[PDB]
Amino acid sequence: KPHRYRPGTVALREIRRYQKSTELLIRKLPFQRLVREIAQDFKTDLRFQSSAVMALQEACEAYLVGLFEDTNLCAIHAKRVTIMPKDIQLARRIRGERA
Amino acid sequence: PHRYRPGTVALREIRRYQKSTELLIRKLPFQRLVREIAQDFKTDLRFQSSAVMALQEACEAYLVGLFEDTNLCAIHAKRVTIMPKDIQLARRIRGERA
Amino acid sequence: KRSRKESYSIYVYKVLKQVHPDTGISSKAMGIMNSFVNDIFERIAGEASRLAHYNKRSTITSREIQTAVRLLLPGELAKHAVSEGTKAVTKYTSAK
Amino acid sequence: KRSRKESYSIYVYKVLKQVHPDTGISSKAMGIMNSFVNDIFERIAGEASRLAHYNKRSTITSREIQTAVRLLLPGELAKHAVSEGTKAVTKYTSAK
Amino acid sequence: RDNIQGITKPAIRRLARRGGVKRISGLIYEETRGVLKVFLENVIRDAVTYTEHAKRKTVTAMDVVYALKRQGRTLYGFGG
Amino acid sequence: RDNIQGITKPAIRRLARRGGVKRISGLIYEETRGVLKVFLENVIRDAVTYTEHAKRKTVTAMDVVYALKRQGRTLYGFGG
Amino acid sequence: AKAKTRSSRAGLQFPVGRVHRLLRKGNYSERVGAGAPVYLAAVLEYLTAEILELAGNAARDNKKTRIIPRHLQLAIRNDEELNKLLGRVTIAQGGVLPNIQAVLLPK
Amino acid sequence: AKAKTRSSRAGLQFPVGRVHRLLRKGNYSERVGAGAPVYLAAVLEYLTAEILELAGNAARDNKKTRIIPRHLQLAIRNDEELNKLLGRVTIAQGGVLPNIQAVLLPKK
Ligand SMILES: [Cl-]
Ligand SMILES: [Cl-]
Repeated sequence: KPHRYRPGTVALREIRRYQKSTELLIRKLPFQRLVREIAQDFKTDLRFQSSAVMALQEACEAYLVGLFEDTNLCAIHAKRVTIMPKDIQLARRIRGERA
Repeated sequence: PHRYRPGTVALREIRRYQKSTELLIRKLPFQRLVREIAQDFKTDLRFQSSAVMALQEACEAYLVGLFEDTNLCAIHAKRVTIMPKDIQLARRIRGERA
Repeated sequence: KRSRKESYSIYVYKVLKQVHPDTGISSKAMGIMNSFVNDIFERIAGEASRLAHYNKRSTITSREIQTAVRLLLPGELAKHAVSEGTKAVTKYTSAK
Repeated sequence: KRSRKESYSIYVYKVLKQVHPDTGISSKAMGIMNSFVNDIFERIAGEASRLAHYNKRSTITSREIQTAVRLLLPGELAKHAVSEGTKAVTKYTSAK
Repeated sequence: RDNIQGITKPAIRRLARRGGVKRISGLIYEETRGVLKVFLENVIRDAVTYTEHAKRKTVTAMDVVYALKRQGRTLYGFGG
Repeated sequence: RDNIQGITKPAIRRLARRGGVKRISGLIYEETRGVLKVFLENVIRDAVTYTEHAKRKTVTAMDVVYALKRQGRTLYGFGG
Repeated sequence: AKAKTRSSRAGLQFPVGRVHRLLRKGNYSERVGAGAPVYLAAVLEYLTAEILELAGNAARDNKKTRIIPRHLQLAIRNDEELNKLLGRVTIAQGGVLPNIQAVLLPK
Repeated sequence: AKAKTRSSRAGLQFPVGRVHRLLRKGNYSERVGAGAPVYLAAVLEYLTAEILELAGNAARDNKKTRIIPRHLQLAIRNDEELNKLLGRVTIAQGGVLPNIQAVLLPKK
């Protein structure tokens, strides 16, 4: 046979990898393009200090990761291992981000 | 011999108390508890009657809200009873403990 | 001859009789309205204060108070609040 | 040349060399230390101010900074900060 | 030296009832009393500190308010 | 264009990983892109207000910092 | 000297004087514009009206003419925005909106 | 004629002068006592060391001379009290504490 790891093993290696590192996990430009998009909804022909974009990317990722953390606990709370919309939803409801 | 089934008087009591606004903790026990806890931080302290009730308002508000968050955590785990672990989840997510 | 504690209770009562001339208000509820005023006072005075500081300004103008309101208040409440704001200021600079 | 942005980075260096004489600090982290100072400045000044106002004092004394620190900082951290703060005050007063 | 136990099973139930809970583990009431303790402790600490800084031997409703506000647990109708 | 889809399935995965998630439902990627959108939306607004009040056409690292601090979400390392 | 309140030049109930004084005394800035305490007393009025409107309506349905706390609560939690605004705000004698999660109902 | 810097009179490395100015120009109050800035520069210095201590370590542990943000993150998040103090603070290029939830780990 050709060698193969078992569903959840590579995931765990990938957890160890990304909990060890600090580097931003979203692709810089795609994120930038997203930022300038969501900026057009408030004023046109805006500009952004290179540093203001990063300050957002660091602010976004940091945020999501901590949500996933609170999410992953609401999955585990329902005797699961798989995060699903209703888990995020519970996080945010309890966090008081939605109603 | 009028008896109702485990959970039907609950559903009533819910509707009664969700509708009213009176404080649900007996007030003396409460008042004492405060002084007990004030001792810890300074001896021979005195309390404005209104300061106490302000704390009773805050507390009964705190708990009731927890219970609303607890209760969802319960339902989230396909249950209908709230258990310490429910609260524990709520507070952890709220940011009240690690 | 006691303290001399100022409330907002008499501006609540006026406005109340502009919007529900037949209806009243319990002291408890006036309490609540009073707190409410102070709370949104501080939040806007505050957010104005920063606005000023961040741009190196010594002066809080209407302009700060506006941007503050824009930041602090939701979509619809903010639109209307800006307007009664901008309305009231003009009516003032005209009046005399 | 260019306008003059102040910082805390020189006072962080000095304290770093007092604490770990064999250790450097990356720009990015020196930023993070700056932010930190600034954050905990505004927080102690803020609560200090609130304390003064609440009690009708026009003067923020060491007594306010102390109580500010007791409210903001957790138990152990507070004790020490109260201690390192009192110490500094006494040694300044006695110098003249 | 144990008033915590004054916060009666049937009272904690009344709070849970207003909070929309239908069914309650026994293990709950203690955990609850527990949380309430931390919450009162937390607030009164900051309260009394307001009291102490104002050289008063009486804690005032405003002490309790300035505190609830600090804790982000802001309260209306006691002098806000 | 539609740049939200530039937040690749792998990217949202890498983020769940650093958050300590082993297994991910398919439905998550669009919920996530969902929430990210609302985050960047609420934050950029308050930033641009700070940009606008300052009568600039360029959003400064501080604008975003002032914004994040406002929203509950303080950031160290971009100033302030 | 002619008697006329500033409030009554802006056409407000909410005291433009008191506000301007509260702004200077509160240590918000060194200098306060003449337009701020107007613009602020304007905005304070408007929110006082929105709340008192909605609440007044809540006091009818309860068959009552005097507003109690509970009306304010009912008023605020029922309005999406006011709720967004007073998220982290406890209202003494407010109580909670009636609400029972579906699954906890019997068939 | 000879002007000793207040920071020296307190034996503080943090500038008690610049703290006094920042306060008066902060709009915190009308009047600042003269002990206040001392007391504050003191408390500031102190928490600056308290972090630079534990971080300074985190750097050695990784066999690194210069402290990077992540050392700070490790320092702050692992010490219980500092973590409570920076509860709502996000640390650039800080990453998270290594933590995998027990039930997820494989079955040996
Ligand atoms: Cl003005
Ligand atoms: Cl002093």
